[PDB]
Amino acid sequence: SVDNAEQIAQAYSWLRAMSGGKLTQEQVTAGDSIIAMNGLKTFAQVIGYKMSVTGFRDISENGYKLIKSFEGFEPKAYQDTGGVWTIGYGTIKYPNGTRVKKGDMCTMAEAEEWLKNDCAWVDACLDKYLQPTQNQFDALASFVYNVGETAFSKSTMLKSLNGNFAGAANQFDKWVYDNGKLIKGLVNRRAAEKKLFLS
Amino acid sequence: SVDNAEQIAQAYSWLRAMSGGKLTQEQVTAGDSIIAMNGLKTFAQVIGYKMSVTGFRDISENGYKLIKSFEGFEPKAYQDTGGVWTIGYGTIKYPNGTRVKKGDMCTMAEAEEWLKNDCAWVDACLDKYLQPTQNQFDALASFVYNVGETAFSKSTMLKSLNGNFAGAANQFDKWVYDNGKLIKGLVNRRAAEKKLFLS
Repeated sequence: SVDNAEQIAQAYSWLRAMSGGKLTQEQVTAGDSIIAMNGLKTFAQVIGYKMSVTGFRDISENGYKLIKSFEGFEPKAYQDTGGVWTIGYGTIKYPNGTRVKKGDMCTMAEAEEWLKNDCAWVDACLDKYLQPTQNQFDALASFVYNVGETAFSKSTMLKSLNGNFAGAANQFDKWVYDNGKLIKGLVNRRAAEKKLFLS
Repeated sequence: SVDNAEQIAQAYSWLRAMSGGKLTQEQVTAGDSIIAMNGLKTFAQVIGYKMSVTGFRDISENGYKLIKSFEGFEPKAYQDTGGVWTIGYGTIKYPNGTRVKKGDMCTMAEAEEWLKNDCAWVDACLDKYLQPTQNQFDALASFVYNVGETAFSKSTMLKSLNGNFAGAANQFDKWVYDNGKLIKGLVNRRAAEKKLFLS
């Protein structure tokens, strides 16, 4: 409703998961055009992003640790696989809505700030599809932020959540395929989310 | 590149799968605004829809039969769960880009025409992620049209495709959950795609 530049980075990282893990410069250029032209709400609405209050738990420092681990610190802006300029821990939009560009530089304490804004939709999403999971949804937050809202809502992994927590823990492992192929980073990532799923 | 009104219905049914099985009037109103404002290409680009030539096989009449079976014939326009006016076999945009509206009426031969346009992205999608599967991808086409491009590209079901065709056939069954819940229509649907997966 009330537009805020904070939410641009959020819609985009939500879109990034719905687009299978990456954005193309085509998407970003299209969506920035929409945002300039129609307003942030039209952008969020057409993709299905319902901007979010959830007094359930927040991503703890350790949750951010593994999230950080998989994104990979980049202290200078670099052109990603899709062609979008990117910096820090996967950040393409600063909290003030401006774009990462060629030349930008950061520190880890800067980059983790932008990452918290990047991720700030994950707990709201986790809330609507889930029992309070104390504070070991830090593995789930890393999971939904990687895999996306629609993916989580259709998952057999969600079935065993709401209460076989042991099959959920084994479900992390199955999500390692991309494009029919097995991805070492994913099982590596899946492993660390499965393992962190066990306090 | 060259815009065509045919492709509006296609981007939307592709978006419908990426949005977890339904569109809200919010999405449609947003996307029609974008299309009027920025052009069809900006709409397709921001959602990740790469409009498609694939001389591999086409959805046979029987493939359309089960697709028809699950959509459900509606000879008069009706407001869907999401609030979008809908007619025939799940059609919300006619091939000329105009919207289904309150008052519209059809026949089965009309509705199956619009359905073929609705689905005309499925075979291109099937081509890029897949071996020629003779003409028993009529179960896969019904699968991808329901479940969406990103879903198919991350599926363990795709892993066994490219060649354990027997685990694929059993994979259909697992996709029955939505929102953590089991859906009778889905296993019903999954069943008929699993079974049709065996000539």
